[PDB]
Amino acid sequence: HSGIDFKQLNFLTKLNENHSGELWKGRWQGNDIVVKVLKVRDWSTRKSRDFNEECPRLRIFSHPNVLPVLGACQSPPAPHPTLITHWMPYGSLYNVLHEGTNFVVDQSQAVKFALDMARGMAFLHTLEPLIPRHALNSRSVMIDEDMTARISMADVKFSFQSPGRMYAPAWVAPEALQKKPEDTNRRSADMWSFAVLLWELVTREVPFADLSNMEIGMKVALEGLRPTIPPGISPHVSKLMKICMNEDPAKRPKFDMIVPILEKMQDK
Amino acid sequence: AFDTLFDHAPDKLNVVKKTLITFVNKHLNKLNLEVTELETQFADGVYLVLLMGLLEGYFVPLHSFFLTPDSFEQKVLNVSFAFELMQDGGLEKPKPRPEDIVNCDLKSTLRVLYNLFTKYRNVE
Ligand SMILES: Nc1ncnc2c1ncn2[C@@H]1O[C@H](COP(=O)(O)OP(=O)(O)OP(=O)(O)O)[C@@H](O)[C@H]1O
Ligand SMILES: [Mn+2]
Repeated sequence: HSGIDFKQLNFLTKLNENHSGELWKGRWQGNDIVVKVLKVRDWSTRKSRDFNEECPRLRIFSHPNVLPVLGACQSPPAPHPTLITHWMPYGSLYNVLHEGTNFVVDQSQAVKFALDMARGMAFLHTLEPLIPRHALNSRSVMIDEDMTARISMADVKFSFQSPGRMYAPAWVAPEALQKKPEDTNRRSADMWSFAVLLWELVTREVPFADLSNMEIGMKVALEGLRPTIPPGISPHVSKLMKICMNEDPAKRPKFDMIVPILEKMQDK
Repeated sequence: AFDTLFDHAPDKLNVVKKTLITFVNKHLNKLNLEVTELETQFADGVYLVLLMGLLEGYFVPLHSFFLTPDSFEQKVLNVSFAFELMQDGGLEKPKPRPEDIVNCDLKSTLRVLYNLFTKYRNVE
């Protein structure tokens, strides 16, 4: 549990820089990878220790719809707390749905994505305790070479990583916009996020795209802002979306309950 | 510098104060919130927190700050949290103490607002 040696990483090309730090495409020990480099103000020995304790939980190799963190570089001795994960050719679900200049995925593929994500989340929901600060959204699911959707463990926020700032409130349950995690049923909150993903798969639109993140969180939390259920969809898809986005967290289904429903939707 | 502007350029100062009212309402109105008085409306830290999120593209979970502060202390904490968000956005640590904002020191408040304006000029 010394982690990955940062010097062994082959940094090939920079993909992004943002509030979190940066992302590079690279190679390590014959793996095509991305390298997430976390920039953290007031880095301390406490935060470093925390990083080294939080990372192991993300190394999940036991489910096809979960994309593990391969490993992390501890800082020190690395320049920055860094983590690595397999490179996914299609990038995020968000990329594929919203930024897909080559092709548009069909509804059968959309149903398979929903099934893949549901299976992955049901698995993650078996963990005790749950992985903290794991938020489900289309940016935090990747699409592999064979169009398999996989929950991105490299998108789980660390305890020191932008605390008190949400960059994807549109997928967050209303209770989760306002209450501390400890004061919510986290599994029900995650089902709300899945309901928004369903809406996103049905509309092929970014939820609340015409609103800033601050507007979204403030209006959903305090003004009752909701996605409008799309017109001209089967009563079955309609009923699924509705129950997953129940205003009452206690009435939302578990992931393991919706899995069989989704399975029948591929091919009854 | 800004002090010279505050203390020795009243004509400019009002043009600047004018710049700032437009600059902050450009954003807070989106929340159905209006700023008419620069002297006090940022004292409790709430609008500064909401502004930083409106300006830097994130929501602040309501459990992360005091949306309706009930004490001098909670206001201080809000301003401090806002000052931390400012530094995360790349601003240097603000010159005023968080207490100076809460105590309605106009120079202090306007300095903070001015440094925001000069940074976030082009944000829509
Ligand atoms: N495993 C991966 N394989 C290929 N591309 C990825 C992978 N992970 C992320 N990406 C791509 O890199 C881009 C930038 O991701 P990055 O993590 O920098 O930003 P983000 O996910 O929006 O924000 P956050 O810093 O909060 O994680 C993503 O939009 C996606 O296209
Ligand atoms: Mn990411």
